[PDB]
Amino acid sequence: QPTNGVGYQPYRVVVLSFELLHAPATVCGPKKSTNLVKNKCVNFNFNGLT
Amino acid sequence: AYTNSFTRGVYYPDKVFRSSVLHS
Repeated sequence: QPTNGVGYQPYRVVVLSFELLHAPATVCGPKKSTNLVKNKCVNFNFNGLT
Repeated sequence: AYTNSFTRGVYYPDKVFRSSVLHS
């Protein structure tokens, strides 16, 4: 009821669970991709592994 | 009614590539 005390009110809940496996990514962050480079020393990120 | 499994039923424990290693 709207008259309930603060703890006795309803609350909505969401729980987000991450399948953070060493496997193909399918949900990823709001981020770009460069061209690939070979035979040169470079800093790199693949799917958030750096 | 029975038969014996021998060395059946091993499976890949994780989605990682490895080579020439005695993993445990």
